[PDB]
Amino acid sequence: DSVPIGSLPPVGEVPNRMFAQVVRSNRLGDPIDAFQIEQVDVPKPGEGEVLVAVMAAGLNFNNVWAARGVPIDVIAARKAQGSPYDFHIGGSDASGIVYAVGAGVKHVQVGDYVVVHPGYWDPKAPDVVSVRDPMFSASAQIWGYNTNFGSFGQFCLAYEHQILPKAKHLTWEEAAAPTLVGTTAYRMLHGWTGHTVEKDDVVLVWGGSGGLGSQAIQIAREAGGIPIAVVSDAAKGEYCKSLGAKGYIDRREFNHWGQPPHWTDDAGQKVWTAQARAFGKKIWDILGERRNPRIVLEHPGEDTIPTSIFCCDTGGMVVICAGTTGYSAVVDLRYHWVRQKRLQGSHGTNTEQARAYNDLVYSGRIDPCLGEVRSFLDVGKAHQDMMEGKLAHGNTCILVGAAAKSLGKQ
Amino acid sequence: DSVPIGSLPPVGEVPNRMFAQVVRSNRLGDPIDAFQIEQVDVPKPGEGEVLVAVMAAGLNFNNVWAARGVPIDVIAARKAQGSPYDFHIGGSDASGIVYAVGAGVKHVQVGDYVVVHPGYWDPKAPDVVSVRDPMFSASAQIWGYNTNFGSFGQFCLAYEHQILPKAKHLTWEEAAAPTLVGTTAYRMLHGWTGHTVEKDDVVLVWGGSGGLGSQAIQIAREAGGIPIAVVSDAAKGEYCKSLGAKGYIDRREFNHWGQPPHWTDDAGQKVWTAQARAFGKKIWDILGERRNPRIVLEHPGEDTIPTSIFCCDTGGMVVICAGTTGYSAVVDLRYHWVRQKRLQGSHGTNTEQARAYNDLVYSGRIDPCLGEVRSFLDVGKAHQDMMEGKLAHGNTCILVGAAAKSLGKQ
Ligand code: NA
Repeated sequence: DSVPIGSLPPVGEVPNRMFAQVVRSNRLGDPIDAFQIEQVDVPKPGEGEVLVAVMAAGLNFNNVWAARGVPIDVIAARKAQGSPYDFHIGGSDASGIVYAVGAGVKHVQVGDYVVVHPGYWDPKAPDVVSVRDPMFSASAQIWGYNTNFGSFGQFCLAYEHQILPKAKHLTWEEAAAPTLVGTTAYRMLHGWTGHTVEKDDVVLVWGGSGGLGSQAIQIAREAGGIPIAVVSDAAKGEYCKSLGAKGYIDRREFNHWGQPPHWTDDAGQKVWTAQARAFGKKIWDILGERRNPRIVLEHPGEDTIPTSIFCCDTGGMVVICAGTTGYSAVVDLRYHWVRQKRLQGSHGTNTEQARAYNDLVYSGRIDPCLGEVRSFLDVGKAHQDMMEGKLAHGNTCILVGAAAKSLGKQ
Repeated sequence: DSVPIGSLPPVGEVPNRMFAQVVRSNRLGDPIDAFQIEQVDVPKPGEGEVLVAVMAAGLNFNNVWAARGVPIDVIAARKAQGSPYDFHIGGSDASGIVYAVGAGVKHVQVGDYVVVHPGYWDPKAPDVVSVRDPMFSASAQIWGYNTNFGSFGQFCLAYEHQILPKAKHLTWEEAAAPTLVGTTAYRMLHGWTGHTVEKDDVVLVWGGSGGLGSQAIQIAREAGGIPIAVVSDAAKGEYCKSLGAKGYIDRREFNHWGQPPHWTDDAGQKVWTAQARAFGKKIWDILGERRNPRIVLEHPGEDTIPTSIFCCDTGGMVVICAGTTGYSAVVDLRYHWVRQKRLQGSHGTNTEQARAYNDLVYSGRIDPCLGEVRSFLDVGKAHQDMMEGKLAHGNTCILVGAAAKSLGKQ
């Protein structure tokens, strides 16, 4: 039989059923309405799979998208691919304890204390065991968003390659907080040959105090880069400085955000460029010298890309993993072509990148930036809070199998 | 004093004055009006400079821009940087004979039969030591457009690093035809670590029958790539196949060209996607299999970039070296970010790339695609014809020091 939340059977004993915070197609909408607790069967691991008892789960805006069914209903998408399930168990971040392994799992063991990286693909696909990068495979996707059986169940299912050793000095909730956003940032900063962060490179980080940005600042700093954070208030600015940013830029000081004027609109271009230059000058002011960012860590998309493209150094890279302000990103070729800049899409993580990121966490070089811990019961409200901009600063987590806060250190 | 066009002094004897097809600021406008023949003082080569007697000169659209003063007048622009000259001698492609060398020239000698690559920068600038590539330096620019003393004078001036050995099996006019566009295309296809043409890569080449496109097709084929040419009519298409394109696509079959609808415009995006999809299927048809181009060789810019970004393979690169239809390039982040695509600006060439490209010419692996030969007297009319619909497929040249056609083979 199932067990209560905040408890588990003996290690390696798996119940038939589990509790999960579930979405169904018939209740898509706001998170408060779309999420409901249900009991479902615990899945059995197949070849190469690992069943993890979730001790804590991290929250992400991807769960707001899955709850709303925008841009897609994930359930309907998987049904079109042959899935029998009519529910979605999200959650893309977890810490916990391995409770079962399938055939061919020769490294990970029952009882291991682990975290889960989000880079999901079929380990047995031809393109995965060959092509450039497993994240380019046909099967590549984000665990717990594109896949079912994520961290909002008492037990989650992942492939072996997603399993990482849990940092010993972190609690369950601390360890559950950063991996999705941290590995995403790590691939962005270290994954694109020709434009990886080097010592003394200036790195412009949008949304510096958010989950992605706070990991990016730390990763850049550990690489010997000089991070500059863009933020929405002074407190967030000082938070970013405390994580290693040399300084911050307050976005509210500018009003040019959005799609730029067409290149033929001379009057509009004059006004837009004066704003962009002023933004660039604040970078110079923080550095104490006229240097441009070699790497720009993007994610706002439509409203910021024009500034990113403009400020990026000659021969530099704007790398982007979302479009939170919209997807119609205008690239002015008079900057992008003549000064030979790179606009790089980046998504997920491969295993080498995830392990390298996790090694920084494990060694105590990176802070997981846990802001806020909620109960399993509050997944819907917590994502409602997220959508309404109301979460405390910091990555947010829920307890699942953990009986209380501040457990799990070794 | 000066010698006639179609003649030279003995090798190494430099006259005081030379004929040139010159633009002046008081006559900017259409090429037919802007270019006029004048005599000017032959420049004295300074440190690191080489004076080349021009035997033939290649034509390029950059000369139409210079004639018009778009985006700026190059004469006024150089005067603001300290230049004394009130005239512009364009021409960014030359074959000829070295007639003089300045101080500190190491390898190039008087009498050498040469061609000139377009990658111009100050060899004694710090950054040309400390930037990652000399084309990223502050002084990096295009010879004969951004610089004076190009190939439309009887003698032209270049830095030593621009000098290449002229292919022995080519005439003066053949050898003068391809270097600007060929080296540009070489840098695009081989110069961007992470996304260089590999055996069996599909390569989509815009404007296939043009100078750049016809070199790109051949470069891609030499690297074991599979080129697909976009063209404006059937004959251009067949021309592209004879250079090694597996097949061609006629752009006039397609009414979606231009800036795309905004991402929130549902109905606009259905129609736009249907055409982009059909464009994609033409690729697959030519290939006989459902594969996407790993590399897209761009330059039309504004009107084609949405299609390029859409068709580009997961993890692939769209590389762009102009914006002939305009500069406001809209990148849909739903393709670009999620399928991890690269949009790479590229401009000019470094010396390693230029030599590698020229090696292909020298060894007879690449055709310079000489389409038409005109007289020095007709620079203005030839660029007028270029600006209008006229001029043949591939590359046009003029004779300068060569007394007649088909000379210069060794
Ligand atoms: Na020129």
